[PDB]
Amino acid sequence: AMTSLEEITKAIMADSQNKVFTEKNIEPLFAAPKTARINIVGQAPGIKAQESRLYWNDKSGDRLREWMGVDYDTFYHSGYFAVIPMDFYYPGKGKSGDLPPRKGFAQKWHQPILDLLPDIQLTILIGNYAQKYYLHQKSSVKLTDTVAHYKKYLPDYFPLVHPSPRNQIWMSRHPWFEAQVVPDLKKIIQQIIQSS
Repeated sequence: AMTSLEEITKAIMADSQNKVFTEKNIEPLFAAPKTARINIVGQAPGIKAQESRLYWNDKSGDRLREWMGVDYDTFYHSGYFAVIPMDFYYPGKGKSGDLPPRKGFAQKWHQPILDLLPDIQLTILIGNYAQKYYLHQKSSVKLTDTVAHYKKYLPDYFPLVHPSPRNQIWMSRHPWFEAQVVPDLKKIIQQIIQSS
């Protein structure tokens, strides 16, 4: 049934939810190498990732790799990273940036994909949509609170804020993120990459 990545991809494409995308030759975008040990869950691709078929290949991603303590080559080519965001399609242009990931999309497709990733040791939850879903939180739970007590969700999950330029002021107001949280992220990732 839903037991290979190709079968899952075909099912996503066939879902009437995605008919506009399928009729424009836009496939769902997700990175699920069977060797993956770390799953990064963010929001959704923008138009540029929709075209490149790569996540994080931008300044935001450069900052995230710096946080994680991995270089560009290791991130894209080690085979240890999965990227399975809350929507696999670009949701469209809103007033400030992209519109949000579509409600109900992860509920459909994430688990069958994760069932084909047996080596995942850590799932990194970037931003509100990813955290509220995987941590089963009401929308009124505060992002800053979740990240400040990140150890609550370990070993399975590590919540982060987005490595966006707009968050630079947030980081200045919360130096404990760069001082304590990010160093522990690096430590945990190194143990996982060196593991087995």
